[PDB]
Amino acid sequence: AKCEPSQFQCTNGRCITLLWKCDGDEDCVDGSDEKNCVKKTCAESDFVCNNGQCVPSRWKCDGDPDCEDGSDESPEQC
Amino acid sequence: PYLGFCPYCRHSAPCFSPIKIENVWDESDDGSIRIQVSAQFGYDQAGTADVTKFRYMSYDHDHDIKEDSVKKIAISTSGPCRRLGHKGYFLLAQCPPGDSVTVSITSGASENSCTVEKKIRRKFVGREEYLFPPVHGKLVKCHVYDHLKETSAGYITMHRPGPHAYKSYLEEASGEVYIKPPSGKNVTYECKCGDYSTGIVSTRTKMNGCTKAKQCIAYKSDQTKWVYNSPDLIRHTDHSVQGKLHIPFRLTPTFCPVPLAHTPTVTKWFKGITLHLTATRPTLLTTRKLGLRADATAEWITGTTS
Amino acid sequence: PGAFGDIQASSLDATDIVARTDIRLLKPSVKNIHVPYTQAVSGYEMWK
Amino acid sequence: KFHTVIPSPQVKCCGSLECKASSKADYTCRVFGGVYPFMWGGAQCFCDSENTQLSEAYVEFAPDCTIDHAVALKVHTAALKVGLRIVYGNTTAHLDTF
Ligand SMILES: [Ca+2]
Ligand SMILES: [Ca+2]
Repeated sequence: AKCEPSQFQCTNGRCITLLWKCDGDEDCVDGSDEKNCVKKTCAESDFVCNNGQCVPSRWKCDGDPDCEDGSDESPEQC
Repeated sequence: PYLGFCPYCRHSAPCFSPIKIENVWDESDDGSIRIQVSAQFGYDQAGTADVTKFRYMSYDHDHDIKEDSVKKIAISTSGPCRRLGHKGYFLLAQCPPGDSVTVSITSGASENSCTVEKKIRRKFVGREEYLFPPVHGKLVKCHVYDHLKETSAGYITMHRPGPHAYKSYLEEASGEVYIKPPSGKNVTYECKCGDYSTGIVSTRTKMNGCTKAKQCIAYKSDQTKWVYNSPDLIRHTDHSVQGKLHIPFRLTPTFCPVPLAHTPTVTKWFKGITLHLTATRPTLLTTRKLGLRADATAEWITGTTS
Repeated sequence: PGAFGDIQASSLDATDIVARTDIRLLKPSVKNIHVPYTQAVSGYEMWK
Repeated sequence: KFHTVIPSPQVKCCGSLECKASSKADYTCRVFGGVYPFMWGGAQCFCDSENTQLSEAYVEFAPDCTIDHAVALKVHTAALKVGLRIVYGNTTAHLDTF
Protein backbone atom coordinates (compact mmCIF):
# COMPACT_ATOMS: atom_id res chain seq x y z
CA ALA A 1 0.00 0.00 0.00
CA LYS A 2 0.84 3.73 -0.18
CA CYS A 3 1.53 5.06 3.32
CA GLU A 4 3.79 7.49 5.26
CA PRO A 5 6.99 6.40 3.36
CA SER A 6 5.10 6.65 -0.02
CA GLN A 7 6.91 3.39 -0.92
CA PHE A 8 7.28 -0.42 -0.59
CA GLN A 9 5.70 -2.65 2.08
CA CYS A 10 8.21 -5.06 3.66
CA THR A 11 6.81 -8.61 4.14
CA ASN A 12 6.02 -8.03 7.87
CA GLY A 13 3.36 -5.44 6.74
CA ARG A 14 5.28 -2.25 7.76
CA CYS A 15 5.50 0.41 5.05
CA ILE A 16 9.18 1.28 4.25
CA THR A 17 10.86 4.06 2.18
CA LEU A 18 12.27 2.57 -1.11
CA LEU A 19 14.74 5.51 -0.84
CA TRP A 20 16.02 3.50 2.21
CA LYS A 21 16.14 0.08 0.37
CA CYS A 22 19.72 0.55 -0.97
CA ASP A 23 21.08 2.37 2.16
CA GLY A 24 22.56 -0.71 4.00
CA ASP A 25 20.01 -0.40 6.88
CA GLU A 26 17.48 -3.21 7.49
CA ASP A 27 14.50 -0.96 8.48
CA CYS A 28 12.07 -3.88 9.15
CA VAL A 29 11.65 -7.33 10.81
CA ASP A 30 11.26 -9.28 7.50
CA GLY A 31 12.60 -8.81 3.89
CA SER A 32 14.05 -5.62 5.36
CA ASP A 33 16.22 -3.93 2.67
CA GLU A 34 18.13 -7.17 1.75
CA LYS A 35 17.08 -7.00 -1.97
CA ASN A 36 19.68 -6.02 -4.57
CA CYS A 37 20.82 -2.55 -5.71
CA VAL A 38 23.78 -1.50 -7.92
CA LYS A 39 26.87 -0.51 -5.83
CA LYS A 40 29.70 -1.25 -8.31
CA THR A 41 32.62 -0.72 -5.86
CA CYS A 42 34.83 0.72 -8.57
CA ALA A 43 38.52 0.08 -9.23
CA GLU A 44 40.98 1.91 -7.00
CA SER A 45 41.44 4.36 -9.86
CA ASP A 46 38.40 5.87 -8.14
CA PHE A 47 38.43 6.34 -4.41
CA VAL A 48 35.26 5.06 -2.77
CA CYS A 49 34.84 6.90 0.54
CA ASN A 50 33.03 5.00 3.30
CA ASN A 51 29.46 4.96 1.95
CA GLY A 52 30.89 3.38 -1.23
CA GLN A 53 30.38 6.43 -3.47
CA CYS A 54 33.03 6.07 -6.18
CA VAL A 55 34.99 9.29 -6.73
CA PRO A 56 38.26 9.93 -8.56
CA SER A 57 40.99 9.63 -5.94
CA ARG A 58 42.87 12.49 -7.61
CA TRP A 59 40.44 14.76 -5.75
CA LYS A 60 41.47 13.28 -2.33
CA CYS A 61 43.63 16.37 -1.76
CA ASP A 62 41.76 18.99 -3.77
CA GLY A 63 40.18 20.99 -0.97
CA ASP A 64 36.61 20.17 -2.05
CA PRO A 65 34.56 17.36 -0.45
CA ASP A 66 34.12 14.66 -3.07
CA CYS A 67 31.48 12.80 -1.04
CA GLU A 68 29.22 13.54 1.90
CA ASP A 69 31.50 11.26 3.93
CA GLY A 70 34.29 13.81 3.63
CA SER A 71 36.82 11.00 3.63
CA ASP A 72 38.72 12.75 0.83
CA GLU A 73 40.00 15.19 3.48
CA SER A 74 41.78 12.29 5.28
CA PRO A 75 44.88 13.83 6.92
CA GLU A 76 46.94 10.67 6.30
CA GLN A 77 46.88 11.47 2.58
CA CYS A 78 46.07 15.19 2.71
CA PRO B 1 30.43 18.98 21.97
CA TYR B 2 28.06 16.71 20.04
CA LEU B 3 26.47 15.70 16.75
CA GLY B 4 23.25 17.02 15.33
CA PHE B 5 20.67 16.55 12.60
CA CYS B 6 19.89 19.73 10.69
CA PRO B 7 17.38 20.37 7.89
CA TYR B 8 19.99 21.41 5.33
CA CYS B 9 23.71 20.85 4.76
CA ARG B 10 26.52 21.43 2.28
CA HIS B 11 24.72 18.73 0.32
CA SER B 12 21.07 19.56 -0.22
CA ALA B 13 19.82 16.60 1.76
CA PRO B 14 19.40 16.91 5.53
CA CYS B 15 22.38 15.45 7.37
CA PHE B 16 23.82 14.73 10.80
CA SER B 17 26.19 17.67 10.51
CA PRO B 18 28.52 18.05 13.53
CA ILE B 19 27.62 21.75 13.55
CA LYS B 20 23.88 22.21 14.00
CA ILE B 21 22.25 25.59 14.58
CA GLU B 22 20.00 24.85 17.53
CA ASN B 23 18.70 28.38 18.02
CA VAL B 24 18.91 31.92 16.68
CA TRP B 25 18.17 35.36 18.09
CA ASP B 26 17.94 38.75 16.41
CA GLU B 27 16.78 41.38 18.95
CA SER B 28 19.96 43.37 18.28
CA ASP B 29 19.60 46.96 17.10
CA ASP B 30 22.56 46.56 14.76
CA GLY B 31 21.81 43.44 12.71
CA SER B 32 24.02 41.17 14.79
CA ILE B 33 22.57 37.75 15.55
CA ARG B 34 23.23 35.25 18.32
CA ILE B 35 23.58 31.69 17.05
CA GLN B 36 23.57 28.53 19.17
CA VAL B 37 25.05 25.42 17.61
CA SER B 38 26.22 21.88 18.35
CA ALA B 39 29.95 22.66 18.26
CA GLN B 40 31.96 24.56 20.85
CA PHE B 41 34.21 27.51 20.01
CA GLY B 42 37.17 28.87 21.91
CA TYR B 43 38.03 25.64 23.69
CA ASP B 44 40.45 22.76 23.31
CA GLN B 45 39.58 19.07 23.08
CA ALA B 46 40.54 18.90 26.76
CA GLY B 47 38.12 21.75 27.48
CA THR B 48 40.81 24.35 28.11
CA ALA B 49 39.75 27.77 26.84
CA ASP B 50 42.23 28.48 24.02
CA VAL B 51 40.24 31.08 22.07
CA THR B 52 42.08 30.45 18.81
CA LYS B 53 40.53 27.02 18.24
CA PHE B 54 37.17 25.27 18.46
CA ARG B 55 36.06 21.68 18.94
CA TYR B 56 33.21 19.38 17.94
CA MET B 57 32.08 15.76 17.89
CA SER B 58 34.16 13.64 15.53
CA TYR B 59 32.14 12.64 12.47
CA ASP B 60 33.24 9.02 12.25
CA HIS B 61 32.68 5.54 13.68
CA ASP B 62 34.98 6.10 16.69
CA HIS B 63 33.57 9.27 18.20
CA ASP B 64 35.99 11.59 20.01
CA ILE B 65 36.39 15.37 20.25
CA LYS B 66 38.38 16.90 17.38
CA GLU B 67 39.72 20.44 17.04
CA ASP B 68 40.14 23.19 14.46
CA SER B 69 40.86 26.92 14.33
CA VAL B 70 37.85 29.24 14.49
CA LYS B 71 39.16 30.99 11.36
CA LYS B 72 37.47 28.21 9.36
CA ILE B 73 33.96 29.03 10.63
CA ALA B 74 32.02 31.12 8.11
CA ILE B 75 28.56 32.50 8.88
CA SER B 76 26.44 33.55 5.94
CA THR B 77 22.98 34.52 4.73
CA SER B 78 22.76 36.31 1.42
CA GLY B 79 26.50 36.88 1.87
CA PRO B 80 29.37 36.41 4.31
CA CYS B 81 29.24 37.95 7.76
CA ARG B 82 31.70 39.66 10.10
CA ARG B 83 32.04 37.49 13.21
CA LEU B 84 31.93 39.71 16.27
CA GLY B 85 32.84 36.99 18.75
CA HIS B 86 32.51 33.37 19.69
CA LYS B 87 32.30 31.29 22.84
CA GLY B 88 31.23 27.73 23.58
CA TYR B 89 27.96 26.73 21.96
CA PHE B 90 27.39 30.26 20.57
CA LEU B 91 28.58 32.72 17.94
CA LEU B 92 27.87 36.39 17.37
CA ALA B 93 28.05 37.90 13.90
CA GLN B 94 26.66 40.81 11.93
CA CYS B 95 24.77 39.66 8.85
CA PRO B 96 22.82 41.37 6.10
CA PRO B 97 19.14 40.41 5.95
CA GLY B 98 18.07 37.14 4.44
CA ASP B 99 15.57 34.34 4.73
CA SER B 100 18.19 31.92 6.06
CA VAL B 101 21.34 31.84 8.16
CA THR B 102 24.14 29.36 7.52
CA VAL B 103 27.10 28.15 9.57
CA SER B 104 29.80 26.42 7.58
CA ILE B 105 33.12 24.81 8.38
CA THR B 106 35.07 25.85 5.29
CA SER B 107 37.84 23.31 5.89
CA GLY B 108 38.38 22.77 2.16
CA ALA B 109 37.39 19.16 1.51
CA SER B 110 36.04 18.92 5.07
CA GLU B 111 33.47 21.56 4.11
CA ASN B 112 30.27 20.85 6.02
CA SER B 113 27.50 23.24 6.92
CA CYS B 114 24.19 23.76 8.66
CA THR B 115 21.41 26.06 7.47
CA VAL B 116 18.17 27.05 9.15
CA GLU B 117 15.35 28.52 7.10
CA LYS B 118 15.11 31.32 9.68
CA LYS B 119 14.54 34.84 8.35
CA ILE B 120 16.64 37.83 9.34
CA ARG B 121 15.75 41.42 8.44
CA ARG B 122 17.74 44.67 8.31
CA LYS B 123 15.88 46.09 11.27
CA PHE B 124 16.69 49.52 12.66
CA VAL B 125 16.19 51.63 15.76
CA GLY B 126 14.75 55.11 15.96
CA ARG B 127 12.27 56.55 13.49
CA GLU B 128 14.07 56.66 10.14
CA GLU B 129 15.25 53.57 8.29
CA TYR B 130 18.90 53.54 7.33
CA LEU B 131 21.14 51.32 5.26
CA PHE B 132 24.02 52.17 7.60
CA PRO B 133 24.12 54.56 10.58
CA PRO B 134 25.16 58.04 9.45
CA VAL B 135 27.16 60.56 11.52
CA HIS B 136 25.32 63.90 11.26
CA GLY B 137 22.68 62.55 13.58
CA LYS B 138 21.20 62.24 17.04
CA LEU B 139 22.33 59.47 19.38
CA VAL B 140 19.32 57.45 20.56
CA LYS B 141 18.73 54.64 23.03
CA CYS B 142 19.16 51.18 21.52
CA HIS B 143 20.19 47.67 22.52
CA VAL B 144 22.92 45.57 20.92
CA TYR B 145 24.61 42.25 21.63
CA ASP B 146 27.68 43.22 23.65
CA HIS B 147 30.73 42.03 21.75
CA LEU B 148 32.45 41.08 25.02
CA LYS B 149 32.06 37.30 25.00
CA GLU B 150 32.40 37.36 28.79
CA THR B 151 29.05 39.14 29.06
CA SER B 152 26.24 36.69 29.78
CA ALA B 153 22.81 36.96 28.15
CA GLY B 154 21.48 34.15 30.35
CA TYR B 155 21.88 30.40 30.55
CA ILE B 156 20.58 27.22 28.96
CA THR B 157 21.61 23.92 30.45
CA MET B 158 22.94 20.53 29.40
CA HIS B 159 22.77 16.93 30.60
CA ARG B 160 25.00 13.92 30.63
CA PRO B 161 24.78 12.47 27.11
CA GLY B 162 22.52 9.56 26.48
CA PRO B 163 23.57 6.46 24.60
CA HIS B 164 24.74 6.83 21.00
CA ALA B 165 24.83 3.39 19.42
CA TYR B 166 27.22 2.75 16.54
CA LYS B 167 26.43 0.12 13.86
CA SER B 168 30.23 -0.03 13.40
CA TYR B 169 30.49 -1.40 16.95
CA LEU B 170 28.84 -4.70 15.97
CA GLU B 171 29.84 -7.53 13.64
CA GLU B 172 27.72 -10.53 12.66
CA ALA B 173 30.33 -13.23 12.05
CA SER B 174 29.27 -16.77 13.04
CA GLY B 175 25.62 -15.73 12.66
CA GLU B 176 25.65 -14.24 16.16
CA VAL B 177 26.57 -10.64 16.83
CA TYR B 178 30.11 -9.90 17.96
CA ILE B 179 30.75 -6.67 19.81
CA LYS B 180 33.88 -5.17 18.24
CA PRO B 181 34.80 -2.17 20.39
CA PRO B 182 37.46 0.19 19.05
CA SER B 183 40.86 -0.22 20.65
CA GLY B 184 40.90 0.49 24.39
CA LYS B 185 37.34 1.81 24.44
CA ASN B 186 35.30 0.82 27.49
CA VAL B 187 32.35 0.04 25.25
CA THR B 188 28.99 -0.54 26.93
CA TYR B 189 26.60 -2.93 25.21
CA GLU B 190 22.93 -3.76 25.64
CA CYS B 191 20.82 -6.08 23.53
CA LYS B 192 17.51 -7.92 23.54
CA CYS B 193 19.59 -10.83 22.27
CA GLY B 194 16.65 -13.19 22.58
CA ASP B 195 16.27 -11.60 26.01
CA TYR B 196 17.13 -8.27 27.59
CA SER B 197 20.87 -8.19 28.23
CA THR B 198 23.46 -5.51 29.01
CA GLY B 199 27.11 -5.26 29.91
CA ILE B 200 30.36 -3.38 29.51
CA VAL B 201 33.26 -4.76 27.48
CA SER B 202 36.65 -3.19 26.79
CA THR B 203 37.48 -5.70 24.04
CA ARG B 204 36.06 -7.93 21.31
CA THR B 205 33.17 -9.95 22.71
CA LYS B 206 30.83 -12.70 21.52
CA MET B 207 27.14 -12.36 22.38
CA ASN B 208 24.56 -15.14 22.76
CA GLY B 209 20.84 -15.47 22.07
CA CYS B 210 20.38 -13.50 18.83
CA THR B 211 21.38 -13.77 15.19
CA LYS B 212 20.83 -10.26 13.69
CA ALA B 213 22.09 -6.79 14.53
CA LYS B 214 18.46 -5.50 14.52
CA GLN B 215 18.28 -6.26 18.27
CA CYS B 216 21.77 -5.21 19.41
CA ILE B 217 23.04 -1.69 20.15
CA ALA B 218 26.51 -0.75 21.38
CA TYR B 219 28.02 2.50 22.64
CA LYS B 220 30.40 3.69 25.36
CA SER B 221 30.47 5.39 28.76
CA ASP B 222 31.13 8.82 27.21
CA GLN B 223 29.29 10.59 30.08
CA THR B 224 32.69 12.16 30.91
CA LYS B 225 31.55 15.40 29.22
CA TRP B 226 28.07 16.90 28.99
CA VAL B 227 25.94 17.61 25.92
CA TYR B 228 23.44 20.36 25.16
CA ASN B 229 19.74 19.65 25.79
CA SER B 230 19.06 19.65 22.03
CA PRO B 231 16.95 16.90 20.42
CA ASP B 232 19.55 15.32 18.19
CA LEU B 233 20.80 13.11 21.04
CA ILE B 234 18.53 10.91 23.13
CA ARG B 235 18.62 11.80 26.80
CA HIS B 236 20.37 9.76 29.43
CA THR B 237 18.05 7.59 31.49
CA ASP B 238 18.63 10.28 34.12
CA HIS B 239 18.47 13.65 32.34
CA SER B 240 18.64 15.77 35.50
CA VAL B 241 20.35 19.04 34.65
CA GLN B 242 24.16 19.06 34.90
CA GLY B 243 24.83 22.62 36.06
CA LYS B 244 24.67 25.45 33.53
CA LEU B 245 26.57 27.50 30.95
CA HIS B 246 26.40 31.28 30.58
CA ILE B 247 25.02 32.36 27.20
CA PRO B 248 27.58 34.81 25.78
CA PHE B 249 26.97 38.29 24.37
CA ARG B 250 24.61 40.02 26.77
CA LEU B 251 22.05 42.25 25.12
CA THR B 252 23.05 45.57 26.59
CA PRO B 253 21.56 49.08 26.68
CA THR B 254 23.71 51.45 24.64
CA PHE B 255 23.31 54.34 22.20
CA CYS B 256 23.05 54.41 18.42
CA PRO B 257 23.26 57.24 15.89
CA VAL B 258 20.22 57.87 13.70
CA PRO B 259 19.69 60.31 10.85
CA LEU B 260 17.83 63.63 10.97
CA ALA B 261 16.27 64.30 7.56
CA HIS B 262 16.51 67.91 6.39
CA THR B 263 14.39 69.97 8.73
CA PRO B 264 10.78 70.04 7.45
CA THR B 265 9.89 73.40 5.92
CA VAL B 266 6.63 74.31 7.62
CA THR B 267 4.11 76.50 5.80
CA LYS B 268 1.55 78.32 7.93
CA TRP B 269 -2.04 78.98 6.92
CA PHE B 270 -5.37 79.65 8.60
CA LYS B 271 -5.80 77.05 11.35
CA GLY B 272 -3.62 74.67 9.36
CA ILE B 273 0.00 73.92 8.58
CA THR B 274 1.60 72.41 5.49
CA LEU B 275 4.69 70.35 6.28
CA HIS B 276 7.00 70.23 3.30
CA LEU B 277 8.76 66.91 3.49
CA THR B 278 11.94 65.54 1.94
CA ALA B 279 13.18 62.12 2.99
CA THR B 280 15.29 59.58 1.15
CA ARG B 281 14.34 56.69 3.45
CA PRO B 282 11.09 55.83 5.25
CA THR B 283 10.53 58.50 7.89
CA LEU B 284 7.87 58.03 10.57
CA LEU B 285 6.04 61.34 10.65
CA THR B 286 3.75 61.38 13.68
CA THR B 287 1.50 64.10 15.03
CA ARG B 288 -1.19 64.51 17.64
CA LYS B 289 -3.57 67.28 18.59
CA LEU B 290 -3.21 68.64 22.10
CA GLY B 291 -7.01 68.84 22.35
CA LEU B 292 -9.44 66.62 24.17
CA ARG B 293 -9.24 64.28 21.22
CA ALA B 294 -5.69 63.34 20.35
CA ASP B 295 -6.30 62.82 16.61
CA ALA B 296 -3.36 60.44 16.56
CA THR B 297 -1.69 60.40 13.16
CA ALA B 298 1.30 58.46 11.88
CA GLU B 299 2.55 57.93 8.35
CA TRP B 300 5.74 56.46 6.92
CA ILE B 301 6.65 59.28 4.57
CA THR B 302 9.03 58.63 1.68
CA GLY B 303 10.56 60.93 -0.90
CA THR B 304 9.62 64.54 -1.40
CA THR B 305 5.99 65.23 -0.55
CA SER B 306 3.76 67.36 1.66
CA PRO C 1 -2.26 30.86 21.61
CA GLY C 2 -0.97 33.20 18.91
CA ALA C 3 -2.05 36.48 20.52
CA PHE C 4 -0.43 38.86 22.96
CA GLY C 5 0.20 37.19 26.33
CA ASP C 6 1.24 33.91 24.63
CA ILE C 7 3.63 33.22 27.58
CA GLN C 8 3.32 34.87 31.00
CA ALA C 9 5.02 35.00 34.39
CA SER C 10 5.24 37.35 37.35
CA SER C 11 8.97 37.92 36.80
CA LEU C 12 11.26 37.27 33.88
CA ASP C 13 13.69 35.27 36.03
CA ALA C 14 10.83 33.28 37.57
CA THR C 15 10.28 29.58 36.96
CA ASP C 16 6.57 30.21 37.67
CA ILE C 17 5.79 30.44 33.96
CA VAL C 18 2.32 29.69 32.55
CA ALA C 19 1.64 29.53 28.85
CA ARG C 20 -0.75 28.56 26.08
CA THR C 21 0.71 28.05 22.63
CA ASP C 22 -1.32 25.31 20.86
CA ILE C 23 1.86 23.23 20.91
CA ARG C 24 1.17 19.83 19.40
CA LEU C 25 3.71 17.08 18.82
CA LEU C 26 3.52 14.90 15.73
CA LYS C 27 4.65 11.33 15.23
CA PRO C 28 8.40 10.95 14.59
CA SER C 29 7.52 10.34 10.94
CA VAL C 30 11.18 9.95 9.76
CA LYS C 31 14.01 7.34 10.18
CA ASN C 32 16.43 9.92 11.56
CA ILE C 33 15.51 10.61 15.21
CA HIS C 34 13.50 13.79 15.54
CA VAL C 35 10.75 15.41 17.56
CA PRO C 36 8.53 17.08 14.95
CA TYR C 37 6.23 19.66 16.51
CA THR C 38 4.37 22.84 15.61
CA GLN C 39 2.79 25.78 17.47
CA ALA C 40 1.22 29.26 17.10
CA VAL C 41 3.58 32.11 16.03
CA SER C 42 4.83 33.78 19.25
CA GLY C 43 1.72 35.88 20.01
CA TYR C 44 3.97 38.56 21.58
CA GLU C 45 5.90 39.04 18.31
CA MET C 46 2.66 38.70 16.27
CA TRP C 47 1.38 41.58 18.47
CA LYS C 48 4.58 43.55 17.86
CA LYS D 1 8.89 35.85 22.66
CA PHE D 2 8.40 32.35 24.15
CA HIS D 3 11.46 30.18 23.38
CA THR D 4 10.11 26.71 22.63
CA VAL D 5 12.22 24.06 24.33
CA ILE D 6 11.91 20.49 23.11
CA PRO D 7 14.09 18.47 25.49
CA SER D 8 15.98 15.45 24.21
CA PRO D 9 13.52 12.60 23.67
CA GLN D 10 13.30 9.66 26.07
CA VAL D 11 13.00 6.09 24.80
CA LYS D 12 12.15 2.79 26.53
CA CYS D 13 12.72 0.66 23.44
CA CYS D 14 10.82 -2.35 24.78
CA GLY D 15 8.33 -1.09 27.34
CA SER D 16 5.85 1.54 28.44
CA LEU D 17 6.56 5.19 29.13
CA GLU D 18 4.49 7.36 31.46
CA CYS D 19 3.05 10.61 30.09
CA LYS D 20 3.34 12.19 33.54
CA ALA D 21 2.59 15.86 34.22
CA SER D 22 5.05 18.65 34.98
CA SER D 23 4.86 22.28 36.08
CA LYS D 24 6.54 23.74 32.97
CA ALA D 25 4.56 26.23 30.90
CA ASP D 26 2.34 24.41 28.37
CA TYR D 27 4.19 21.19 29.20
CA THR D 28 2.58 18.97 26.56
CA CYS D 29 4.57 15.72 26.31
CA ARG D 30 3.06 12.75 24.47
CA VAL D 31 4.22 9.18 23.85
CA PHE D 32 4.51 7.49 20.46
CA GLY D 33 5.30 3.89 19.53
CA GLY D 34 7.24 2.26 16.72
CA VAL D 35 9.78 5.09 16.77
CA TYR D 36 12.82 2.81 15.89
CA PRO D 37 14.96 6.00 15.72
CA PHE D 38 18.32 6.12 13.92
CA MET D 39 21.10 8.32 15.32
CA TRP D 40 24.23 9.19 13.39
CA GLY D 41 25.77 5.94 14.61
CA GLY D 42 22.82 3.89 13.36
CA ALA D 43 19.87 2.19 14.99
CA GLN D 44 19.22 3.33 18.53
CA CYS D 45 16.82 0.87 20.16
CA PHE D 46 16.61 -2.54 21.82
CA CYS D 47 13.50 -3.71 19.96
CA ASP D 48 12.39 -3.98 16.32
CA SER D 49 8.73 -3.03 17.06
CA GLU D 50 7.66 -2.27 20.67
CA ASN D 51 9.80 0.89 20.89
CA THR D 52 7.82 3.54 22.73
CA GLN D 53 9.13 7.10 22.48
CA LEU D 54 8.36 10.11 24.66
CA SER D 55 8.41 13.51 22.97
CA GLU D 56 8.56 16.62 25.13
CA ALA D 57 7.87 20.31 24.64
CA TYR D 58 7.55 23.34 26.90
CA VAL D 59 8.41 27.03 26.72
CA GLU D 60 10.42 29.61 28.65
CA PHE D 61 11.44 33.21 28.12
CA ALA D 62 14.06 33.60 25.41
CA PRO D 63 17.42 34.94 26.64
CA ASP D 64 16.90 38.33 24.98
CA CYS D 65 13.62 38.75 26.89
CA THR D 66 15.59 40.48 29.65
CA ILE D 67 15.39 43.50 27.32
CA ASP D 68 12.81 42.52 24.69
CA HIS D 69 10.13 41.75 27.29
CA ALA D 70 7.02 43.82 27.94
CA VAL D 71 5.01 44.19 31.15
CA ALA D 72 1.25 44.60 31.21
CA LEU D 73 -0.04 46.81 34.00
CA LYS D 74 -3.46 47.71 35.28
CA VAL D 75 -3.50 51.42 36.11
CA HIS D 76 -6.03 53.48 38.02
CA THR D 77 -6.70 56.71 39.91
CA ALA D 78 -3.75 58.60 38.47
CA ALA D 79 -2.59 61.46 40.72
CA LEU D 80 -1.11 64.59 39.13
CA LYS D 81 2.19 65.71 40.65
CA VAL D 82 3.55 69.10 39.64
CA GLY D 83 6.65 71.26 39.81
CA LEU D 84 5.99 74.88 40.76
CA ARG D 85 8.21 77.92 40.52
CA ILE D 86 6.67 80.85 42.40
CA VAL D 87 7.87 84.42 42.03
CA TYR D 88 6.36 87.19 44.14
CA GLY D 89 7.81 90.61 44.83
CA ASN D 90 11.55 90.58 45.25
CA THR D 91 11.34 86.85 46.21
CA THR D 92 11.26 83.73 44.03
CA ALA D 93 10.85 80.10 45.10
CA HIS D 94 10.50 76.67 43.51
CA LEU D 95 8.25 73.89 44.78
CA ASP D 96 6.90 70.43 44.01
CA THR D 97 3.47 69.20 45.04
CA PHE D 98 1.02 66.34 44.58
CA1 LIG E 1 17.24 0.92 4.67
CA1 LIG F 1 38.09 16.13 -2.92
